[PDB]
Order: sequence, then structure tokens, then C-alpha cells
Amino acid sequence: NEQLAKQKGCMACHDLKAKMVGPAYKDVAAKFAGQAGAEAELAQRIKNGSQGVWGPIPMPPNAVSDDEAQTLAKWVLSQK
Amino acid sequence: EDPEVLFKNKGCVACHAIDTKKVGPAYADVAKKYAGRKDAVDYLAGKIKKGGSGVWGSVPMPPQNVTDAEAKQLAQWILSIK
Ligand code: HEC
Ligand code: HEC
Repeated sequence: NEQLAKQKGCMACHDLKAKMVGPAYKDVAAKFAGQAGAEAELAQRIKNGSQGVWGPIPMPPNAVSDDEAQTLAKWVLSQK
Repeated sequence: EDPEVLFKNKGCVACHAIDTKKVGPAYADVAKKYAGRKDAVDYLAGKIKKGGSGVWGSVPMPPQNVTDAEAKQLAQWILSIK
């Protein structure tokens, strides 16, 4: 059962649920760490969509303003 | 607006979360792979106890400190997550 799995340490290496279709933000933050122009580049990808970085499924454009895209980019890159 | 708020209200939440996947497969995915597969309980109980590699990737599951009875109970529980 679930309680036995927890006690035995199984959940250190296993999630109950599958990953979402896009990359986890902590992974995005780590990928861009120490990269020039990360903030601006990520804001553009959030607004305009992106592909070929993490897998075969593209991210479509998002209906966000320039300011919203920058806010979100900075927040993503800060996830430590 | 706060990014946490935008993250939810602009649809990002449909496709993204904060935390990365753990090293082994998600139990929901194990359940899906082995549903209706003959001998799934005994197969998985064996892997849980003995450890193994190569089915989901090259990262191994170490042998686990469980009794045979616990390994079977854990396999049965995982197979129910669907
Ligand atoms: C709502 C506004 C958001 C925000 C803030 C982000 N996304 Fe997505 N995203 C999705 C997929 C499949 C990818 C990977 C595409 C590929 O393989 O190239 C992404 C990528 C991102 C990133 C990382 C960009 C990079 O180049 O590293 C970031 C920061 C990001 N997203 C933020 C999928 C989806 C969705 C599926 C339908 C939706 C909706 C969104 N993303 C929305 C957002
Ligand atoms: C605690 C007792 C548990 C339980 C109940 C399970 N695990 Fe793991 N596990 C890990 C890795 C890397 C894998 C993939 C191995 C491969 O690619 O072949 C697995 C796999 C499983 C399965 C599926 C086995 C299969 O052949 O399909 C199951 C049912 C499972 N585990 C249950 C990694 C780890 C850990 C990392 C250190 C730890 C701890 C555990 N697992 C513990 C458990």
C-alpha cells in the first residue's frame, strides 16, 4: 500500500503521477543557468512559442504581454 | 501580476509544473504499462525486491529491503494507480 511505499523509501525515486507535457521549471532554470541573454530569450519563447529544445512537441504561442512574458521568464529562471 | 497567478490563469498550468521527475518511472505509468499483462504482479514483485535496470532507462533500481510479501503488496498497489 501507499503507506508501506512511503515508509520503505520508494517515493524518493518515484512519483505517483506522470510528468506534464512541457519541461519542469526547475529544469528550465538549471538549463539556462549561466547563459547570456536567458531572460530575454525565455520571454520571447513564452510569447512566441518554441520547439526542438526538450522534445518533439512544440510549445505554441501564449497570449501574454511583453511585461507578462518578462515577469514569467524571470520567475522561471529563479526556481532553485 | 504575481507569476504564480499568471502561471495558473494563462494556461501554463496545463503543461508545466515546478518539480522535475524522479529518477524512476511514475507509478501511474507503471500501472498503464503492465495493465492486463500476464504475470505483472509477480514480475514487478521480483523487480522491486531484486532491483533491475533497462526497462525504463539505464538508471538501476537497487535491490530493496522488502519481504516477498511486501514486494507483492507494493506491486499490487502500484498496478491499482489507474
Ligand atoms: C504560459 C504562459 C507558459 C509558460 C510561462 C511556459 N509555457 Fe511552455 N512549453 C511547452 C513545451 C512542450 C515546451 C518544450 C518545447 C520544446 O521541446 O522545445 C515548453 C517550453 C517552455 C519553456 C522552456 C523554453 C526553452 O526553450 O527551454 C518555458 C520557460 C515555458 N515553456 C514556459 C508546453 C506548453 C504548453 C502546452 C500546451 C503550454 C500551454 C505552455 N507551454 C505554456 C507556457
Ligand atoms: C520501494 C520499495 C520501491 C518500489 C515499490 C519501487 N521502487 Fe523503483 N525504480 C527505480 C528505477 C530507476 C527504476 C527503473 C528501472 C528500469 O529502467 O528497469 C525503477 C523501477 C521500478 C518499477 C518498475 C520495474 C519494471 O521492470 O517495470 C517498480 C514497480 C518500482 N520501481 C517500484 C528507482 C528506485 C529507487 C532509486 C534509488 C528506489 C529507492 C526505488 N526505486 C524503490 C522502489
